[PDB]
Amino acid sequence: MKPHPWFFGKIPRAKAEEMLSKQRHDGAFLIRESESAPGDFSLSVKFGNDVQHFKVLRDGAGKYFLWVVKFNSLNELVDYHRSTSVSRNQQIFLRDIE
Amino acid sequence: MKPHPWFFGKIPRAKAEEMLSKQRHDGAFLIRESESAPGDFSLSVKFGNDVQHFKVLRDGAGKYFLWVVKFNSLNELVDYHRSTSVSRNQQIFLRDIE
Repeated sequence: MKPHPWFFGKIPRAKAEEMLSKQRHDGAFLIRESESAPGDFSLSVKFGNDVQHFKVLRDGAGKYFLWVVKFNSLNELVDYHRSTSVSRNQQIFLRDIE
Repeated sequence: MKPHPWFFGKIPRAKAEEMLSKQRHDGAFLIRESESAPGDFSLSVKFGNDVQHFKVLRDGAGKYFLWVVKFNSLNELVDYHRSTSVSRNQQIFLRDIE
């Protein structure tokens, strides 16, 4: 086993952008510990001529995530699931009843 | 504007399975109001020779969803995002730094 090459601990975002800006492949990244938000992590990623940052969010149960899809209405949930599976284990897409 | 053909209100799940089992296309579905969980909705969908049911969950903010992806560790979040975009607005996939 080897340590992960992407964990840089507490480093300034500017320092993260400086290093990642030098990487050649889009997607080159690192995880750093936020200086502004105690106990939080942020993901810094090279993409094109920029280095984007994504806060790592946590939920009540303590799980991590960058972004999830939630709906403001049943109508929107339904329409979204006509092209994204309603199931995590199988590919099932909604189609109107006849 | 026309009413949605998929909202059946409070009907027994068995009744939902009976009707959807007769549909010809996988994905034929309906939304019904759960008799067991007051105020909740469930999605019933035909798929193959079965009719599956998915509870419509709600979060603190009141938004709806069937399922979302959360991680038990940063390690898992990172690895998942090597093949699913870290961004909701662009396709950015993680690749190890050099």
